[PDB]
Amino acid sequence: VLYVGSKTKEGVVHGVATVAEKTKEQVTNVGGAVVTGVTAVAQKTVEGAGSIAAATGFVKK
Amino acid sequence: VLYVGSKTKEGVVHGVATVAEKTKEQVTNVGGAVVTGVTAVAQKTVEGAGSIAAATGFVKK
Amino acid sequence: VLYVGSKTKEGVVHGVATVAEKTKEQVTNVGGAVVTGVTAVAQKTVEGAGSIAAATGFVKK
Amino acid sequence: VLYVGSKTKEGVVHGVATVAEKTKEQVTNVGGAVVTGVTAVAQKTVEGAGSIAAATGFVKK
Amino acid sequence: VLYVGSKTKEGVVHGVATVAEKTKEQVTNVGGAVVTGVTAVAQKTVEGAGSIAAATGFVKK
Amino acid sequence: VLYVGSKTKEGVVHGVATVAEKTKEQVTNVGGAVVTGVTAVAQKTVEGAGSIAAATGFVKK
Ligand SMILES: CNc1ccc(-c2nc3ccc(O)cc3s2)cc1
Ligand SMILES: CNc1ccc(-c2nc3ccc(O)cc3s2)cc1
Repeated sequence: VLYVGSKTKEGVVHGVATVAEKTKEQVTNVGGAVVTGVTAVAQKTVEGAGSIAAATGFVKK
Repeated sequence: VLYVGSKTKEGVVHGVATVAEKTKEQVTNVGGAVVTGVTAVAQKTVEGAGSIAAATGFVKK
Repeated sequence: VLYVGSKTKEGVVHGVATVAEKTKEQVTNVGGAVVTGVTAVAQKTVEGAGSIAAATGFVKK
Repeated sequence: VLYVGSKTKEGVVHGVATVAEKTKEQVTNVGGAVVTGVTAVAQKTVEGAGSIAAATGFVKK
Repeated sequence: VLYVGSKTKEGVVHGVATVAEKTKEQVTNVGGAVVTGVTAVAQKTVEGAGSIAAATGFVKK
Repeated sequence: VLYVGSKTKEGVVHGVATVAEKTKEQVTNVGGAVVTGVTAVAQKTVEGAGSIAAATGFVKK
């Protein structure tokens, strides 16, 4: 009943240096799902299902 | 009943330096889902399902 | 009953330097969904489903 | 007698991403020379003495 | 007599990502020479003495 | 007499990622020479004395 947050950090990314020399990149998706190339990403959920880089499947019923 | 937030951080990205030399990039999607190239992204949800870079599937019923 | 926020940050992006030298970029979508090239994006939801870069599927019923 | 330059590069800087978060910077020079903070600099000399960031001395005769 | 340069590179810097989080920087020079903080610098000399970041001395005669 | 350079590289720096978290930096020079903090530097000399980060001495005569 006296919660005290201070200087806290949650789902935090900082201080990222990145060099990506690539002569070629290619995704050839044929009918499917694909996720590629996530970098320096931060989420924070409450009462929820939190996905960052999901390759979810073809739901059939 | 005396919640105190201070200097808190949640779903936070900061201080990102990025160099991307690429002679070619290509996504050849044929009928499918694709997500590519997410960088320095921040979310924060409450009472919700939070996805960042999802490749969700073809819902069929 | 005495909530106190101060200097808080939520879904925040700051201090991003980005160089992207690319001789060619190409998305050849044929009938599908595609999301590409998200950079320095910030969201904040309450009582809602928050997606950032979703490749959602062809809902059929 | 048939010199051929092509796509050459000399004294060249390119593709530099830089983030500099600093809460304080200070140079307190008292009577002296100082050089600070050179970034992404390019020179090219011919028949000459080329200095980039020199702290040269008090010439006395 | 048939010199052929092609795609050559000389004194070249490229593709540098740098993050510098510093709570304090300070140079307290008292009567002397100082050089600090050179980053991503490129020179090219011909028939000359080339210095990049010299701390040269007090010439006396 | 048929010199052929091609795709050569000389005094070349490339593809450098650097993160420098420092709570304090300080140079307290009292009457002397100092060189500090050289990063990603490239030189190329011909018929000359080439110094990069010299701490040269007090020439007296
Ligand atoms: C399950 N994760 C979760 C996170 C956070 C919470 C709550 N945060 C607050 C803030 C103020 C207030 O008057 C009521 C509430 S309830 C509840 C659940
Ligand atoms: C000692 N380092 C050195 C480097 C280079 C050279 C020369 N480069 C060229 C280019 C063209 C030309 O007609 C004459 C010359 S001489 C000489 C000496």
